[PDB]
Amino acid sequence: YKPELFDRDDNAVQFAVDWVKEHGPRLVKTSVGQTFVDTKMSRLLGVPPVMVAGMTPTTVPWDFVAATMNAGYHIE
Amino acid sequence: QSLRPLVLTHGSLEFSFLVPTSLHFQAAQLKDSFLATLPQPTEELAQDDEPSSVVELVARYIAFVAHEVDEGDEDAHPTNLEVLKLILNEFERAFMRGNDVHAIAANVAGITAKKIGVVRAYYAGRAAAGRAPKPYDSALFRAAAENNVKIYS
Amino acid sequence: QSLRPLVLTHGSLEFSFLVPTSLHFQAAQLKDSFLATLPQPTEELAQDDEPSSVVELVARYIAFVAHEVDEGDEDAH
Amino acid sequence: FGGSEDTYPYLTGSWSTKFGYPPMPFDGCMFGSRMMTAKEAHTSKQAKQAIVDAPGVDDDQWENTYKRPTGGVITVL
Ligand SMILES: Cc1cc2nc3c(=O)[nH]c(=O)nc-3n(C[C@H](O)[C@H](O)[C@H](O)COP(=O)(O)O)c2cc1C
Repeated sequence: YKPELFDRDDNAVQFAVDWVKEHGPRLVKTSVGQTFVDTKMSRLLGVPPVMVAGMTPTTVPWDFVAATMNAGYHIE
Repeated sequence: QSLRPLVLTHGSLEFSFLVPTSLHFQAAQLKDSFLATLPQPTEELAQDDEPSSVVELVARYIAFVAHEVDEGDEDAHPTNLEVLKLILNEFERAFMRGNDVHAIAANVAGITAKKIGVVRAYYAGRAAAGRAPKPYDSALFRAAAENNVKIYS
Repeated sequence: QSLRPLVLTHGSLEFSFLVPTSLHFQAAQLKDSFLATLPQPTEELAQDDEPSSVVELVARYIAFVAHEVDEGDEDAH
Repeated sequence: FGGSEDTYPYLTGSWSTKFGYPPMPFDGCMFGSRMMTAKEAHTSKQAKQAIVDAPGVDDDQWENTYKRPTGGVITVL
C-alpha cells in the first residue's frame, strides 16, 4: 500500500516472486561427484526428486521397498 | 538555563517532553485541554478510535496544537508556532527516526483508520509550521533509478 | 510573553480568564478551593442560593478572593 | 507419468503455459503404476505382461474409464 512508496529503511522494497526463479529446477554436484536435480523435495528428503509412491499390493513387501532405497530412491 | 518537563499522561501510556522555561505554560495549556479531548482512560489498553499507542498520544497532540494555530486565536499565534516546532522535532526524533510518516504509521495498532490518523496529524503540524517535505526519494525509486526495479503507473 | 487560560467551570456554566504567566497558580488556588465551596453541580440549571448565572460564578469568586485578602493569610498578600 | 520426458514439463513449470498461465514449477514427481513392472516388484509374471500390454490413453480421454474398457483399464466400485 501507500507506505511502500515512502520508506527510508534499506529493507523497505518488495519483489513479487516468479515461481520459476524461486522454485525452478536446478543441478548440483557433491564432493564425491554425484549429481542431484535440485528441488525442495530432493533437498528435503536427500535424494532424487523422483519418487515411487506407496501402493498397497506392490509397495507392501519389504523387498521392493528396501531394494528401491538401496537403489537410492524415496519410496513409501 | 531553559528546561521544563512536560508529560503527556493517559491510561497506561505516557510521553515525556523537554520545553523552554519560557514556553512552558503555552505547552501546559495545549496539553491540559487536550487530555479532556480524550475519553475516560481504559486500563484495557485501548478504545475504539481513541489512543492505541504512545505514537498516537503525540500524533493526536500534534494535530490538536496545529489546529489551534490556524484557528482564530489571536495574540497567541507566535507562542503556538513554538510548541508546534518542539512536538514536530520530538516526533521526528524519537518516533519517526528520520523515516517517513507513512512507513512509521504502518507499525501501529491496526484499525486501518488510526494509521491514517497519525499520517494527517503530521501534515497538519507540517503545514502549520510551514515546512515543505524534504525531497527524499524512497528506497523504491532510489533502486528504480539504480535500475533494480522498473516502476509502471 | 504572559498569557494563561483560567477556566471557572461548574455544572452548565463556565467563564474563561486571562492571567499573567507568573500569577497563574495563585489564581489556580483560589479557583480550586472555590469550586469546593459550591455544592454538587445541578444539571437542572439552578440550586437554591448557589450559582444561577455566569454573572454569579464570577461574583461569588470576587468575594471569595477578596475575603482571603483581608483574611490573615500572610506572605501571600 | 511414466517417464522423464512427460515428467520434465511439470518438473519445469512449462505445462502451465499451454493453459494461458505463467510457468508453475513442481518440486518433484511421483510414480505408481509405472514401477509395477520392476523385476524387484512382486507383480506376477503374466500380470506384469498384461500390464505393459495395456495401451494407455492420453489425458484426452482418460475419463472414458467410467463408461468403457478405455485403453486397458476400466473403473469399478
Ligand atoms: C495397485 C495399486 C495400489 C495403491 N495403494 C495406495 C495406498 O495404499 N495409499 C495411497 O495414498 N495411494 C495408493 N495408490 C495410488 C498411488 O499412491 C498414486 O497416487 C497413483 O498410483 C499415481 O498415479 P499413476 O498409477 O498413474 O502413476 C495405489 C495405486 C495402484 C495402481
